[PDB]
Amino acid sequence: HETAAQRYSARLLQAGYMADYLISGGTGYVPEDGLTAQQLFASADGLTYNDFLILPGFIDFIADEVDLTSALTRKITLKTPLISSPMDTVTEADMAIAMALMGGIGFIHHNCTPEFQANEVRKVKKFRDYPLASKDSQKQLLCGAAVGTREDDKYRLDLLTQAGVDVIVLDSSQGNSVYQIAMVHYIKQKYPHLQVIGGNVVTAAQAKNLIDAGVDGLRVGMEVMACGRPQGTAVYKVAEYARRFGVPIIADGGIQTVGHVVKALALGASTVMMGSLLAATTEAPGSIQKFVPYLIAGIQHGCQDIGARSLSVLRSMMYSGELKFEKRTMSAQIEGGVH
Amino acid sequence: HETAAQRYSARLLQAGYMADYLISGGTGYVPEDGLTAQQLFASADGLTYNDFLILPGFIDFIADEVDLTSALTRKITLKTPLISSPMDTVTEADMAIAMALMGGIGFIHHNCTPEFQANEVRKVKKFRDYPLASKDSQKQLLCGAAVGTREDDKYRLDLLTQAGVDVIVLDSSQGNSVYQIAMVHYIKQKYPHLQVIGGNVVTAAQAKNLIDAGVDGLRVGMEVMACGRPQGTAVYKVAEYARRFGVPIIADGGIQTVGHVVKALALGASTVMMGSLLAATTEAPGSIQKFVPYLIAGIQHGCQDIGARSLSVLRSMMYSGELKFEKRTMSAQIEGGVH
Amino acid sequence: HETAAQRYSARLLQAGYMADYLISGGTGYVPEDGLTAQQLFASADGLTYNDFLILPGFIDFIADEVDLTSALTRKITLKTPLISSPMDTVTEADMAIAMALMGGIGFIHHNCTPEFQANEVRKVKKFRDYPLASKDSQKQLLCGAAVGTREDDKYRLDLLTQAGVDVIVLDSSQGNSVYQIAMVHYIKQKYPHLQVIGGNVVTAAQAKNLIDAGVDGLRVGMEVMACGRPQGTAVYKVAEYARRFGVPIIADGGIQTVGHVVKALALGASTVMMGSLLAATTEAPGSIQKFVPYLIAGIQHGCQDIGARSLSVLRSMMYSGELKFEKRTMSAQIEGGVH
Amino acid sequence: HETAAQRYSARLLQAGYMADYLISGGTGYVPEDGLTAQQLFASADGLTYNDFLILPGFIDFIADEVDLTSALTRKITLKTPLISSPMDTVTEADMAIAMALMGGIGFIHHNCTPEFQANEVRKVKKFRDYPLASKDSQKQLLCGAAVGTREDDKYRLDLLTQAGVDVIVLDSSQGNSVYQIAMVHYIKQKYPHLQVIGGNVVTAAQAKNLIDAGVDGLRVGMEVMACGRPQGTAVYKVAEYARRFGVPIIADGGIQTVGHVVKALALGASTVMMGSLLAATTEAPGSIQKFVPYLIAGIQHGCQDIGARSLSVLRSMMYSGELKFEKRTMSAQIEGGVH
Amino acid sequence: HETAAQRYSARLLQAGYMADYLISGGTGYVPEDGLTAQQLFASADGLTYNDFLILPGFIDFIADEVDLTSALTRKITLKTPLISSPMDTVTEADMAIAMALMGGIGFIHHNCTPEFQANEVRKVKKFRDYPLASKDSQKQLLCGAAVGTREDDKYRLDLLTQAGVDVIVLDSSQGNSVYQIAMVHYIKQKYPHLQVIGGNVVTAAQAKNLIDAGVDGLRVGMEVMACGRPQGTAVYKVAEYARRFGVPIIADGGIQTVGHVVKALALGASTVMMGSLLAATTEAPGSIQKFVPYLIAGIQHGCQDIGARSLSVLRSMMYSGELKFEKRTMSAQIEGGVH
Amino acid sequence: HETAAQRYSARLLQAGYMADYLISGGTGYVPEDGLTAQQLFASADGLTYNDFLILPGFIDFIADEVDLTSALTRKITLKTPLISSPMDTVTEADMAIAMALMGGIGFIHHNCTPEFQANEVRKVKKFRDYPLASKDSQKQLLCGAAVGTREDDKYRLDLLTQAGVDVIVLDSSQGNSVYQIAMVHYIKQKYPHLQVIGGNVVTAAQAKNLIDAGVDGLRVGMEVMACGRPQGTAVYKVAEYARRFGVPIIADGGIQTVGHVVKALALGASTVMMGSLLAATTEAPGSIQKFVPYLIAGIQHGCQDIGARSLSVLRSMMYSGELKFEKRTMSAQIEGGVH
Repeated sequence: HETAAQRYSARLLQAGYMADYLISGGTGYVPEDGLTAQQLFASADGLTYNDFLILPGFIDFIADEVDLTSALTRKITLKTPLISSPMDTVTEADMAIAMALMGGIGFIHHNCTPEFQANEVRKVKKFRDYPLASKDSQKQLLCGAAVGTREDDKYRLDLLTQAGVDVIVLDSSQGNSVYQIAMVHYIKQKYPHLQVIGGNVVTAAQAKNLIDAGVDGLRVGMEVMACGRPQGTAVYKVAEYARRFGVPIIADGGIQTVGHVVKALALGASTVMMGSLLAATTEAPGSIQKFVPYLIAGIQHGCQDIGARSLSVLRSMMYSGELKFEKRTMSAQIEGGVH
Repeated sequence: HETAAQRYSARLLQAGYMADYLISGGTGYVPEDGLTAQQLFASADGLTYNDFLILPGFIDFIADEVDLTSALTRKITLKTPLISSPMDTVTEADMAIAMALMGGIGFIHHNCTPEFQANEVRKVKKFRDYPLASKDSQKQLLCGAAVGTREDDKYRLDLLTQAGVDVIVLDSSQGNSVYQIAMVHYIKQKYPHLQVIGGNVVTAAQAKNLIDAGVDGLRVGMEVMACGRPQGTAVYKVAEYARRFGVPIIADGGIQTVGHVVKALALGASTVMMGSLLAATTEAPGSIQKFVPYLIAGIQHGCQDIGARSLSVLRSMMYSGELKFEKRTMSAQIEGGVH
Repeated sequence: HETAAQRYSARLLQAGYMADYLISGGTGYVPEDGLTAQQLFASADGLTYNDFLILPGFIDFIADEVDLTSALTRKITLKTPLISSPMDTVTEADMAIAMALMGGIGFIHHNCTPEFQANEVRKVKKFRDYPLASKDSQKQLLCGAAVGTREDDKYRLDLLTQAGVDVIVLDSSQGNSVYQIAMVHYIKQKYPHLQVIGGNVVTAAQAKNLIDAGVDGLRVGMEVMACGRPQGTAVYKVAEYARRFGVPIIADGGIQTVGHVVKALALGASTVMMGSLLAATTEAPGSIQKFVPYLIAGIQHGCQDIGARSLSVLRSMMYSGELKFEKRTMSAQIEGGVH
Repeated sequence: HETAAQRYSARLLQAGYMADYLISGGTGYVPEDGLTAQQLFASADGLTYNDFLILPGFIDFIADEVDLTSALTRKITLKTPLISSPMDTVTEADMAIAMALMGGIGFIHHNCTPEFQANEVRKVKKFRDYPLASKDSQKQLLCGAAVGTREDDKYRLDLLTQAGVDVIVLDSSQGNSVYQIAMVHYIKQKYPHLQVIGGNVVTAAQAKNLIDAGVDGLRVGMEVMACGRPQGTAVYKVAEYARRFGVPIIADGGIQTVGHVVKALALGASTVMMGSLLAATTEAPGSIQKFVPYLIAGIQHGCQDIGARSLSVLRSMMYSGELKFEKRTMSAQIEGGVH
Repeated sequence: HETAAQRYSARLLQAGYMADYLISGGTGYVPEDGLTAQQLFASADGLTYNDFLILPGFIDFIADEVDLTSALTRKITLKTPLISSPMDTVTEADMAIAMALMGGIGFIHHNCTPEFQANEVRKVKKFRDYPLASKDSQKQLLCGAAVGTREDDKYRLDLLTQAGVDVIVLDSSQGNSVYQIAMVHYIKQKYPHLQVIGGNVVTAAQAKNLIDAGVDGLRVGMEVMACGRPQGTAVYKVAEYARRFGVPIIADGGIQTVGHVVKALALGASTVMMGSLLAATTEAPGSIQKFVPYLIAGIQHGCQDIGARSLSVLRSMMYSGELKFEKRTMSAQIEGGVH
Repeated sequence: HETAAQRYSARLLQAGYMADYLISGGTGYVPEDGLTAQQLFASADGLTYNDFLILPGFIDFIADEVDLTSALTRKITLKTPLISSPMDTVTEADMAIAMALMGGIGFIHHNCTPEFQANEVRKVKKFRDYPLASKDSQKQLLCGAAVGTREDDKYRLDLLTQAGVDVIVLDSSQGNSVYQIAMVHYIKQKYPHLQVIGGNVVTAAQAKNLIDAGVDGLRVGMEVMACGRPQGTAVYKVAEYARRFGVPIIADGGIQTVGHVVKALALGASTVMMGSLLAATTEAPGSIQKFVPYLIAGIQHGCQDIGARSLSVLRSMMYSGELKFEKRTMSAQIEGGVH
């Protein structure tokens, strides 16, 4: 990507404003200020999205020009980073249709008899004011489904395959298990065309065992539980590990505002799974058709303030140390407003 | 114990999925992530159970298979890590019977005349769904008693011995005293069969003076006081010291949820003393027969998410640096939910 | 400036109270205590004004003697460090007149048609019990105006120039942009007499691109948002960078009490922009004639307790390491009272 | 003082419980645990009494045996460390009498015409069930007075001297001034028998200039203010400096509970100034004859749990690194209860 | 592997020397002492083999029992970790025969015409008092060859293949190049049975680009060059990275004593390349038949003092933090003798 | 510049070896290893060229393709980074001619009468197998001269100007003085075409006062003087400061090997001043015509091992954190050979 110094110096040639080029080429000096993402997380304290800010960059573009295309899996790409969660309160076929037309995807839930989930998937597949639409090679909408890791889910998975599903999410609170790895190996052997998203993970050790099982995406996220992780740290650690293998990450939970979506995206999650913010809308079992454009314009203004032309540019600035972060103690969270 | 890498690589031989064994045997690489318990407490800030999480491991077993057996003293072992506190609001003979039948123990309180405590102990000793029962070599239920460190407690201790008590807890807010050490020396000389649990302690220096007096367990825990400690740090520091001598630790207080029971256990307590969660049940001066199965099933799901087959396996993963921890800033405690 | 040791030892000659002068001249020993401003901000945690205290110095002067003169820009200086913000709820001509008579300045807002702003500026320009008054070389009051970075603002800027405006603030939430830099270059070329204040900035990289565009002052300050900074850290970092070039800084927002005004001043802001504390007074679209003397007397008592004779002396003690700071954990913020 | 290892090992000879003496003499091995007071304050964060705990020691004595004698100045010593503050709401002659009879002292306030303060002082001076009574060489009660640092206070000081006052407190919010140093020099020249307590101070630099002026004690303590300090850090820093010169410290403010009194004493204050806890009692313009015995019994239980036989022993354990401290994060303050 | 605590506690059952097992299973306490390999290299200073010592362990076995088997590549394993370097001064066919019979391997040099190297390889391939012999599946000796990364080396590689070579080393001072990656891709495509060892590398970034090109081993090593690395740091950093992919490391250069062989092996090299210690022997263009038994017996006494039964056990103790290290300042190297 | 990841991934498209591009653009993962130049010098220890190594990169080009063009001043650029020092033992006109023909420059010494230096300058100015030749706008060779900061040097400077000198070096051991700043102001006012190189400096404060005087280059460098600096730290600190203003730096002294030239160049010196290595050659008062090509091929092989296509690309990789460094402890300096 073109760094802020390169973009500034290149556009300073557009009016009447040597040896500097011979000193260090395009790396034409910026004052050192703020932490890199590596320096922010190189400490014992686990961070949530409220504990840090992204520092503003250099703006050379209109916010409506910001590209939001992102990877869901190794083979599937969306035009918008927004996914509707596989919750029974959220995603059935009308919600999955709404999401796919907008350029996201929905994962249909599995608090269903197996034929009912297959019917809702079939209904999404058989469905010019939607430019961004999530469509397959046959121009049908993209559909996700949820599956458990019990034995009877091997039958549910066949019906979802006959319904023409594009991507499966393995639904578990702790995805790093013999049961889920046995399921990923089964799906890859029996359905070699089908994309699988692994479990829930919060550490790079969990992501390793699932990436080694041949999974294509990962879902990051985890009062009385004793296990878990702070969600900003979990998204950053799992994404930094999985990025070594070209596996995309889904940030799931801890998301309440546009600011949390821009932070999750900036930390390496390629897509964000809206859990409840969608619930309580016209489609769930406002209107999506009216509310996702609001989120999308929010993400584009966020990327514009950061000075990133694209979400892949944003993640490339984060891993290279160009994007800078600051930690907020509680009084700094209070003076912005959070609680 | 078999580490997560050893368990993963061993079970990966059960399907069709060299040189790696010659490079480093069974320790076949896990990504570095999270703090060890030594690294978590190697800082000035004292921690309570709310200030940290245990990071999830690798699951290769059913939660109902998890072994909860633990040491109360050098010679007494329970099938469940749960104890009823020696509070007058909590533990008389019917509470101690219900605890022992469930595979815990109760310590009968001493805010009563010496003959009344001896009568309640006699009642426990003389007493279908009970596989786990805490019984002595004569098949009678195990009973604990509380005793003070005044001179007249030397008479109370005789009556508790004639009633056939199995273990004594010396009940004091600051157990590191000439008065308590004189009492432990007296109990050991006069009753060489009787097991003693020392005081309250929160530092390894206090633990030394009582382990040197010949005590068989320690109780860990401590506005008008000025001195004390954060309970997560106190349990770890005293348990790491007492583990050098094979002395078990009881974690007492700061416990409110199943998550705090799993954390106290993971930090090196052998047993947890339910203080008030038992109060306001049918057995106290809900039902113990139904509530401690709920705690037990909760502890077993906690150990399953951690990837530990047993509580002694769990403590062995903690002292070896395999079990990993993350610190939570207040915002991260809030986004999980605590207050 | 004369350090506390130099002033103490000088005044100790005024009553009957060698070789120490030969040991180290006038720097005659003070105990080490507190952090320097560099040591306070040399950490990952971003601070607001609630997170720190200034430590008290040596008092050798009356508070009513403290000099409050400060720079607004490279060429404009005020007798009071206080500015009324360019908000539609705050600053029209009667507010700007009251501010200028009191020895501050007002920036008239621009949520109005270009002729209305030019009329309110003309009204300020055409207007012995005001010693402090902010006047130009023709003895007319000083007036500020706000302007955006759209193309049609090039016409508004002409009408504000015909009205005789003294300084322009470029009004943007993120001032580091091609659009704002193009505007500063336009103002400098077309109106070489006109002073310009740049945008909003919170990092030294932003301040660099605007100082390089030729700006005469900077405005520091920034839930949906994801971008931002803690205001104490932002004022310090941007002022430390701009101070290398002789460019003054305006602290804008995070200001609520006289204590926050003295802290913002002590960290390198040369002027503070009262945003809402002025709103809900007789001048806005109490009385400014009575309230800003209360602020002024409060700032003078603050500088007296700190032991600084002047605000330029105060900033010179801060950059030299003589002025000392202490960080407050939340409990210490509660010990003073803040929420 | 005899350390915990010396006390333990010596008392272990009193029942049937070489080479160790030849290895390390009287040092007997104690496990490393907790911070020293020097290590606790070796960080940027200023601490209140709520931010830390003292760790419990070894007990070999009854709490009723704990000695509370302490220095008020270089020449005056009390049998109890409690002082009534020089507030108009708190200390007139009947309050000062009750305090002196209980073994503290009262400082009479100066929101008085000079003759009225002199009359209340005269009334205290002219006044076996009080063993601890604070009396002078003529067996009259000790009385303190407050004085300001204006010119007309030189007349007030004469009347307080003719009334027979024992000790003067110079009443100012920022004691490190030419005005206060000129007053201390005047009192020492004109009344060479009279003991003076200096100002308010919170740094060792302020303490130096007043100790150099010839003051006999210091008062430590300090929303419109901007400058000040966290009270636990202020008491430790000023007491560590003043200890070098044999000057005692009064801790003033931040005191609410018996626990804050034991912490302020343990951090090196010689005396604590009860500010409002005395207000709203029968003596102020409960009963002091009943309330300060409750404070005294509380301080003695605090020292007993700490294992210190005397307040001078408590301070010697703190400066030698034997007394240990732990920092409380907010969640640990919550689990003990503070807000 | 069985840790020192597990082996000690297991063998303590073999003579007459509970609850400890319930406290932490087999991890029955060892004092903390020395750095882990991760903690040794977690610092800015790069180390040679002289700058550190391995700390001694627990001995439960005879040195003659220590297993020295190790991986050369993903598919080739030797019974001795010793290799003769591809230097013109060292390795022709009689040196390669002596090495292979002893259970090492020799790499024949390439500072000769292609037919001469092919003839020396053919001579090795056509050749019970050698138990350890390095033989292929047809019972011929194993032979290595060196090849460059020029175009004409594609012809040399064919003649070495017709001579029946088992493993190729790509000979370059800086192996991370388009030229070497193009060569590895060519060898893999044209000779899919042939094992390749990559270049020289000293950083994990170089190791990545060659492991991604499909290489089967790596060579680690690098007065007037400006590029390079300290060899102890280079062996550890590249081995920790390559261990993630099951790729073995050859340590090349800086090896002068048996102590340096045991250190290189302990830091994660699978094999060590004797460079000059073999030169000036009967085999080079002493006797290899007598000198490599001296090295082998020295490596076995080194592993015995470390307490490792095998070299794969040794590397597993290093990556798990059971093996401990200490750094040496120059005076500590002098008191052992190194110069 | 194209980073190693961008160059590797771009050339991996040139044979048959998506979604990774959507994760983070072109910055497609490299392992973390080695210090950045900022991290190397962010410690108290001052370094010379022997104390560190540059870690090797990725090679995609031939060494003979490496561009050595560099800035001498703001307006003068050489085709080779080599300068002959202004020493009487080194640089008179035949040495300055030899240097300029090779594409460096010589600075003629001034331990001679003003007319002799002017004659040697005139001789250089009046003078196709030299492609790299350093020539002016009139195709005459470039010549430097040395001048002092005494008053009579104002006459020497006129004769050097009439002789047609291109660049002046102000020759002083400590360049930060009123005498040198007065001289730079004089040269700029009287000869506005003439380029000046400032003194000697080793700190950014010295470089500031000379860069503010209007100097165009700087000379970095400084047995029993007690002032000075380690030359690696001095070159890095002065170059990092002067790079903010586009002022080139000359590394002078500490240079003995081609490895020291590549290190000085990599740390931000744009040119290196060969001091003695040139002395003892045919031109001084081997042959330059034969010895600088050797140095040039050495610098090109150094840049090739580093993976930098140009010296401006090399400095760009250094300031961006792509170029990595390791610190050699003294025994690692012995492992390579240095003494």
